[PDB]
Amino acid sequence: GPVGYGAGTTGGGNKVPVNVATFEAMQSAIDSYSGSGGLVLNYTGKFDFGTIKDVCAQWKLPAKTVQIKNKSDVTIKGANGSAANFGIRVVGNAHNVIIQNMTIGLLQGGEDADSISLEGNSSGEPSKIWVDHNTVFASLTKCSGAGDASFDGGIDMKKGVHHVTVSYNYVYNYQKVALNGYSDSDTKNSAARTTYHHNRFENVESRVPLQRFGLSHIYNNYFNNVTTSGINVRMGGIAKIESNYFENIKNPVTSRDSSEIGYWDLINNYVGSGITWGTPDGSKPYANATNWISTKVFPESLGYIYTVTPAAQVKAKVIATAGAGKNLAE
Repeated sequence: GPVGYGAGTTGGGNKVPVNVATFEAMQSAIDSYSGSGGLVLNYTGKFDFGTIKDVCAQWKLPAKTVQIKNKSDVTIKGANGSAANFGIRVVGNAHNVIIQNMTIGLLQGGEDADSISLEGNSSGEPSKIWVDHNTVFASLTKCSGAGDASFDGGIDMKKGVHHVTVSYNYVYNYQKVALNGYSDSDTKNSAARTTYHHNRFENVESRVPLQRFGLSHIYNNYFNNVTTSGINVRMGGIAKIESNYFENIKNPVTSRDSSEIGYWDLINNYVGSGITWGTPDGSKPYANATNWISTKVFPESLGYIYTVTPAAQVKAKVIATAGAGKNLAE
């Protein structure tokens, strides 16, 4: 089961899985679903990524995105060996959702190419979400004419999504990994309570995660080849950053580019070789955790039980367990 703020999430539970071979079949099954009681989707499609001969063709094309909107008690689970060239969106009054064992790569849509997106709106805010053992990848290439958006977000949430565990995911060859709060005006995101643990972040650029407002617990994650910035805490957000494994990373723990800074509680982090630091371009206030000193104590009890992997062992543990196709190993 899920550990952290997403604890108790069961999704569709023990319901007999509905086999869905395609993007369209998955959507149809969601559309037909009453909205509560339980739905389990077994995704069996095997997208061949070799069919994409030009990484820069993607941003120009419309997005392919499955929507779970105002529906609850849903499991989306990739079968072993399954692969998707479509993203997933959970929006509005939608609760108790599991997204697990999906391999999501090289999505169409550019700025609209969101891999896993959780979003509150005027109808409500998603809660009790478990994003677990997924593999998410794209390209670091900056395509001609695409602006800043050859691809979009990896594992994102905004507008007050709360009580979420993001665990054992593998995100690689990806520019913008994880958004948490979409802008400095996203004040509803003060309700965000997110646990990021045992994730593998490798050959990525930034937003690992980008946190605006709320509280987070970021523990037992492995960072390698993160080239712009790592954990970016902003807008009064506080992150408990515990027993992670950092190496070959620029600005691993920082606060930058918001009108107001965010804070961190640092304990037992493994700091390896290849740590670099930089000063952000602009006028806004910033902070770099150059000496790994805490800027705020985590203001409240987490309210859950968790087992920490010894920090030095995190690299090996995460490599062994993170991502899809790992039989959900922990």
